[PDB]
Amino acid sequence: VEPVVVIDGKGHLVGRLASVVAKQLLNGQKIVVVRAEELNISGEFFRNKLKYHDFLRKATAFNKTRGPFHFRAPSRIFYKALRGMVSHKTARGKAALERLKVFEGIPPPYDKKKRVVVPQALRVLRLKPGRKYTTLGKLSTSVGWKYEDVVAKLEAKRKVSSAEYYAKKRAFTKKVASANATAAESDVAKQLAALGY
Amino acid sequence: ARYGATSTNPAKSASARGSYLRVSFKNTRETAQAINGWELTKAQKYLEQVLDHQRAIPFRRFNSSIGRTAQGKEFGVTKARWPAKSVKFVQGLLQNAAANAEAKGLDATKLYVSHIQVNQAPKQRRRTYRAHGRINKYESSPSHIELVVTEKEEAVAKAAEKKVVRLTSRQRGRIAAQKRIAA
Amino acid sequence: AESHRLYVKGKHLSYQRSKRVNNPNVSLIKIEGVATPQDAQFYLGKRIAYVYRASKEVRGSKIRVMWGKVTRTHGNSGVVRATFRNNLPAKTFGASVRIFLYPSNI
Amino acid sequence: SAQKAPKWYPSEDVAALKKTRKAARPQKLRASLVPGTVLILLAGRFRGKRVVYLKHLEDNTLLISGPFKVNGVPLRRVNARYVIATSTKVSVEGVNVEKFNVEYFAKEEIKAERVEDQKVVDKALIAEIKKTPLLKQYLSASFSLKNGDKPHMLKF
Amino acid sequence: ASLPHPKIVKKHTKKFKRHHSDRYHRVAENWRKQKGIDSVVRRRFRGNISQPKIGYGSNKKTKFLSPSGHKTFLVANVKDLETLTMHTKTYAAEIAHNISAKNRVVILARAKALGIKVTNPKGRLAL
RNA sequence: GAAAUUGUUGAAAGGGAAGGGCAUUUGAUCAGACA
RNA sequence: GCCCUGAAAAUGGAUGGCGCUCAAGCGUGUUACCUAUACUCUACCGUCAGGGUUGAUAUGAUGCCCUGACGAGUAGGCAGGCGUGGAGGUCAGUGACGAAGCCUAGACCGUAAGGUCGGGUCGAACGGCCUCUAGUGCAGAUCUUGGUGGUAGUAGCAAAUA
RNA sequence: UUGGCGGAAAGGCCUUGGGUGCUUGCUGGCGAAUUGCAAUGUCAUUUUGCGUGGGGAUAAAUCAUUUGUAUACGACUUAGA
Repeated sequence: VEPVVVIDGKGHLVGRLASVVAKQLLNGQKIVVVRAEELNISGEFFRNKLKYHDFLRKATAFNKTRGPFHFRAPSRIFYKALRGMVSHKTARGKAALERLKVFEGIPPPYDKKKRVVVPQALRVLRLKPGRKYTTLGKLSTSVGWKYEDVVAKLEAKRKVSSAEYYAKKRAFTKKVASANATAAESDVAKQLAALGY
Repeated sequence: ARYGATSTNPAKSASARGSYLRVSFKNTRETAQAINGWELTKAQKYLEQVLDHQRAIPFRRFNSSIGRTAQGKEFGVTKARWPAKSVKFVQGLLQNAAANAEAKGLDATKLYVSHIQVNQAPKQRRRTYRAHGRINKYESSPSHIELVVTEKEEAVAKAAEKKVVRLTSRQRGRIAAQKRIAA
Repeated sequence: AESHRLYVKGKHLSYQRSKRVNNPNVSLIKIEGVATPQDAQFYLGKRIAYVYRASKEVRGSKIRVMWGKVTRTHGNSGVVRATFRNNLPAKTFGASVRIFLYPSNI
Repeated sequence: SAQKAPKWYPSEDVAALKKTRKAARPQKLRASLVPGTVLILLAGRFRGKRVVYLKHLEDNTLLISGPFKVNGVPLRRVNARYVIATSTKVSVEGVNVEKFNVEYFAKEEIKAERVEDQKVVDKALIAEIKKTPLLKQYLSASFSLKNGDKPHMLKF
Repeated sequence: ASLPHPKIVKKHTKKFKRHHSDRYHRVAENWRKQKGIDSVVRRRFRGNISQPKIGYGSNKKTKFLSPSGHKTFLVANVKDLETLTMHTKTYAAEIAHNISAKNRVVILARAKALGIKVTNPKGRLAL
């Protein structure tokens, strides 16, 4: 439906979002995932830290440099979950992975574009109120990611610029609605309302 | 006569052969490939520079466990050698082909090695004495060497074919409307 | 106008297949806007055309077209089964494909 | 003798075809195709154009007109399966369609006599087209599908 | 101008090759059945080559027919060719490979005068 | 004057084998029939 | 009932993996959907069985036609065929205007064993059919003889003072 | 063309001034056919090549020689108009 779909990773589950994206990638839809540091994982923080430590100790015995690579960035942790949901060893599965871009925070030009969410992947819409959840940014920092403060500083600067843009847009939208309200009480306004418009 | 597979004009070419020459076939093949396509006088100076260890012959196929040298940087390789015995037989055959081109009446400043071929000759057999009273072979690997030089020519070709194309009944009408409507 | 589209865009998902065995003679097509087998019933019998670009000039154009048709529905999410005159090259998994409105029954 | 012989030669007498019980009956058009209905052509050179349905010819095809003055579609013959019948209705009970038949469209530039037949038929439609407002501009606009349009729920 | 025939169906157009015929040079291409106790071809494991069987037999009406619609009949001389004068719509004459160049010119000349189709009319011609 | 094997030329492919089966794309090549 | 303690083994790892927590877990229920060489229908091949058909002026009565059912398989048995050397008969067969052989991601026919054609090479004999005959068909036997590879321009060509 | 902002991968965004084209906001006048009943009916950008002509730019590396802070061989570190 769109050339490039930009998904906001905040408030989503790493597994339910990856399965959604993996199916979209195989169907030939380009997907860009932003704000991967705000992804949520069901279960408490100590659960997910222990699970990553179990994964962390898995390595080739005779050469650690050719074993499983334990990536620490939140973007790559989400990528690892998505990579195992796609037949990445085939030519078809490799072409699907070149249709995906995952970033921490909201990068350039994808910051000036519309961001969407996946309703069947929000933490608020899938988890029972009271269940404990973990933030991917905090979990990544505890396992060796050293760019949490850099992203948080850049994200705070981006929100200030976007707030100024919204103030201009909100003021312009109110001016548009005033002219659209004056467009009422006319002949073309009442004829449109008869046809459901 | 009856050389290898060539694709050049025989009226502007000169050739020479060497058969049952007692030189290494693997070393001669690398020497022959080093001057394939080279200009005749350019290849003669290059072969002479091999004897002085100023330039090397890149070993590309028969090169297992060959020591490294800095002189292979020109050819983009790391393993090269100086097959002096192979060069002398090759350069001894290049001057024979150059003499054949002069007899035919070709210009020596436009000659280049358009074809060169080295293939195995019948082996000469000796024997070795090993431990515990065993005898193994000590065979030679001689070579058959042939090469052709050719004059370089300009004005390659033009006007190849006609490229017949089939058309449908309905699509031609709007092509006739490409000029009816537009320019 | 700005748009001259008289067709609906589709996506070649995969062949009709089991877990480990596939049948290239039948292709699965996902038509956008369709999410139920009841809505997919309207598109039964509609003509399918795959537009791709070639290198050699054939008849004054570098575009070759492979034709097909919708045969039946597949699953509960509006996916439909398709059989073409020649089977799709299986490299078009996820490529856009065109489903026309003719033969029309409206 | 490279090959000896075939011991029996098949007969080259062609048998006659059996009596085929497949007599042809006239076409039964769908109920949405009543003469005077505004049609949308899906295939051909006037794809997306909106025409007026006039007559059902004997070769299972439909006789249509633009009118030619409105959108440039003359008296033409189209197949019923490449046509979407809309709901807009124009009374065709003032038209001389019975003259046109299957042999009328014979191949044998544009022949001169059929030009005035187009002008004598369109005058009987543009008189009633001007009755309903915005129909003439509607008939001169090409139909097209936009983003988000779903033909399985679009009322035509 | 052959007789009217039904559509020709082969049911198999690929050649039946031996197992490991592309693996070893000593194994020929002419089909041989696997007699091994552990052979995956004899046990019909999927993903392997197919074995010839009587189910692949061509239709009896269309059997032995060329794509032109005739049956190939070898012809060595004029007398052999004159056995198909009343059967031009069912059989097509084929010149043997060992016929001399001058003897074929008579054969094409006689076949043209009798309306017999020759499947190889270009063999050994001084064009 | 065959095969193993080797050279040259031409074509194609190649991210820890190669080769095979079904299906199609692309390229190459071949065939059929003019009432 | 579920969960937890009890519950400790050695390369790094296994609900198949990713992952999943009002589950994508567990118990249970309602439907919809995915498709095996299975079932149903149709075509074709073969087999088996039951039948029809010697009337003359045409070619096969081990032939033609109709109908029904059936089709896995090692050891093994039987049947019908393909191919090779030689022999009797026949085609008043092919051939120095090129026989046999060989090469040919060139073509055709047969389910297959194979047969045939075009092109290249080649230089003196060879084939179809009806029968007879056998020293008659190879991928293996640490097979026999002969030839050739990878390893490989590698190991190495260093005792006896130069 | 004026001005401003944007460095996370900015390579984009906002805005001033006029020039020019279109306008379906409304009312008209002609032109379409024969592409003959459907045949994507061509409408992308990707690199490279090649010619016209509108600007700009006027080098290095390697081998060889040499050095020993290096070194099995390559490599490394130096030097020499």
